[PDB]
Amino acid sequence: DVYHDGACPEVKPVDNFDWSQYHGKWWEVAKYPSPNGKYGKCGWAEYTPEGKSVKVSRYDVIHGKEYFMEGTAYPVGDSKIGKIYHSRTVGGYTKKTVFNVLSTDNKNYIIGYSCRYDEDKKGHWDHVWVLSRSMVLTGEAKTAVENYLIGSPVVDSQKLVYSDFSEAACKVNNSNWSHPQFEK
Repeated sequence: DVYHDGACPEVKPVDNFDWSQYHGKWWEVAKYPSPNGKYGKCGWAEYTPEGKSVKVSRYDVIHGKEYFMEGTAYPVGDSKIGKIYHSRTVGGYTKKTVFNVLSTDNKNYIIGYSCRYDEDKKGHWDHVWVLSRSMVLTGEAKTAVENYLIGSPVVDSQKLVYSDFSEAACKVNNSNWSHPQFEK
C-alpha cells in the first residue's frame, strides 16, 4: 500500500542506460511484497535488442498460477537519460508504461521506480520491482542495492522484501509434473 499525491516523485533516471551488461536472464530480488501478495520466483526472462529498444519476456508461476508479462524497453525521450517506457500489451489493448530507472550498477542488480496515476483517487500509486542477475543479490551488487537503499528517497527498504518464493511457489497444485530433490 503506497499512496501519494500528484505523479511519480523526484527520481533521477540513468544518465545513459546501457544494455551492454544489463541484459540476459535476471531474477527479482527485493521487490515489494505487494498487498495481496502475488509473485513467483521461478521464471525465465531474456532481453533481446531491437535497435535502441530491448524486448523483455517474463514467464513464471505466481502463487501456483502460470503467469506471463512481457514488454519492450524503449527510451521515452533522450536516448541517453533513462526514461524507458515498457510496452505492455493485453488481450486487445496496449498501454505504454513509463519506467524511470533511477540508477543501475549494471552488475548483478538493477534499480528503478514506476508510479501510475489514478484518475479515480486523483493521486497516484507506486509500483517498482528489483531485478538481480542472480537469484540472490551478492557481490558489488549488494553494494549497489545497499547504497541505493541507504539513500532511499522513497523506496522504503523496510517495506521491500528480498527474494522468497520457495519451491512451494513453483510447485503447482497438481500440475506441471516436477522432480523431487534431497538434502544432506
